Amino acid sequence: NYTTINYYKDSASNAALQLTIGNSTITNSVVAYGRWPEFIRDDDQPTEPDVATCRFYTLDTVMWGKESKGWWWKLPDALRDMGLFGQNMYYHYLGRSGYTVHVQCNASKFHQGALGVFAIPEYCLAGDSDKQRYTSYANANPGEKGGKFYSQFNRDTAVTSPKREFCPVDYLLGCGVLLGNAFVYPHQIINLRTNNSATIVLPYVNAMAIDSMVKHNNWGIAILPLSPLDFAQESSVEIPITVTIAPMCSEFNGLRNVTAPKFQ
Amino acid sequence: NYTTINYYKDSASNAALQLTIGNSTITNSVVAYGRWPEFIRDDDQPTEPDVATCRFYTLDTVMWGKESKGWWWKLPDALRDMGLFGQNMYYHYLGRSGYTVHVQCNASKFHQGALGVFAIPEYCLAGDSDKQRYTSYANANPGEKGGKFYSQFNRDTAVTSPKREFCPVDYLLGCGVLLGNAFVYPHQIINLRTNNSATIVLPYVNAMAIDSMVKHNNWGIAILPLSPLDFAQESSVEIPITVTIAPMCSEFNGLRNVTAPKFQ
Amino acid sequence: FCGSMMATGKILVAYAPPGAQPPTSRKEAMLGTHVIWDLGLQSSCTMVVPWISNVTYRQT
Repeated sequence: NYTTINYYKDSASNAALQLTIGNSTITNSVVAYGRWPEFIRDDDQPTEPDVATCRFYTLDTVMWGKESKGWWWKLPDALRDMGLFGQNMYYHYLGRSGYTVHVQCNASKFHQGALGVFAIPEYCLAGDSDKQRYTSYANANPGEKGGKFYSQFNRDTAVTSPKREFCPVDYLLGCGVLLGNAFVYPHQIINLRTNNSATIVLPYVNAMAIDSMVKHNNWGIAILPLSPLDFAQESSVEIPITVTIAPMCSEFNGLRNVTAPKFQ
Repeated sequence: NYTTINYYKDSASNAALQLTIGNSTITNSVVAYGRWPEFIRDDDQPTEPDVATCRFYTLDTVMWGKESKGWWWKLPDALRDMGLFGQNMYYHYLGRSGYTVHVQCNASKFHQGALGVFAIPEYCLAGDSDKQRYTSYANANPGEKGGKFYSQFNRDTAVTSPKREFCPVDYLLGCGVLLGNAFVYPHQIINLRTNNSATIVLPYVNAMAIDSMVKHNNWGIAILPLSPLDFAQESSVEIPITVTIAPMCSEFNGLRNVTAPKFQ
Repeated sequence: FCGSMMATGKILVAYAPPGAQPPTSRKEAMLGTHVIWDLGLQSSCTMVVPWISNVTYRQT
């Protein structure tokens, strides 16, 4: 074989069913990257509410019709005002947690339509102005209500009082990539002719073992209608969509006074 | 010996230094009844914040002078608005906890005076009107501020708008018993010529293993000047007194929506 | 503490991790890490601020 000896001392120089959680119960699931949520490994005492925070919280129901273009949420932003989980978030400097997301949508055998649910790590969205990275904290953290997609890019032509809001586009996924490839991310498809619910399990993903839960969002959830809703020969159709999220294996550290962000 | 046979089947018929807790540190102690706080024995999953609730909270400082007659507080009432302990109290139907009470009062070698600190189980106080047991919930749960004693009984002669307030008397301990016997309860004496602080450890005491923390107070703390304060030949003297309380081995159960009492 | 032997008092020294409003009162400060120091018994106090961070290294 060919001979090789490394000269320098540095390595760089070298040549190259029912699910019950806590006091909540909901009656196949998808695990992101095949990794179940877990606590920090062996390699300041953390606080861990075993059941006061690891349970299912239900968000506000939304309506799906013939003109809906999609919805998106950010985690852990969406759960900032849910029981003691939010209190622990705002009373500590460092936090960590995984999630279990459950999407519910029921219809009849005479309806038709398909929804795509995508879980995206580090889901960064585009703005609505010539200025770059000018979106504000308040607009980037809607909370429980979340946001919506659009079919076109509407530039905010107002220099007097810029809105500083996102302008996602459905077929660009709001980030400049084609929607067809979004299936690279963890995903589920709800087809009304086969099923009525979707489930995803998300572990903690980040470049650090633990990070602030207030200034950084680890996950994004996007729901988009792949096929339009229809029902018999009716002009208008509307059905509800519900989202339920459960924290799992949550840890907090850095206890001090409480944080009170200015949301408008 | 005398002969005896029981006839009936029923038994009744038968003839007869630095202390660190959580993220808090304070630099001899008294244990009430020689019983350290402990969790419920083996004989609905309880929630137990190991460190988010078991730590020292400091109340508002009070002033001791030449005319002060005493102060009193109720537990767990005094800690209803302290961090996550209050949130757990108001988010659960049943609660249990022990306490560690630390009283601080510092002076000089030229001062003189003595304070008596008493921990009383089921500390029931008397009213201020001819009507019996007519005191209101708001007046019976002052909270952090607490209440004060008096040297005489001032009847509330107002039928139009009764105050419905307690009228404790110093030498009657506010309950119709002589103060000299209050040493039957767990107690400490702070004499300015020997020490400057007092410490008591209180276990959970009640007729039930667990009970509501909102409608029932398990402990009362009473501080009374056994000897008047004096300093050299000065007419007026005032010194601060501080109280710090740490919950210990706290359990909660019965999670539902939050309770919001009407305090005035 | 460089006072006289006849002086007495107590102090609270607090450290607060980042993320929230800087403390402006004792009530806010006592919620973070803190130490209580008695001048009369001891003329010197020591407080250890531990390493708590999201990144493994911090910039200078």
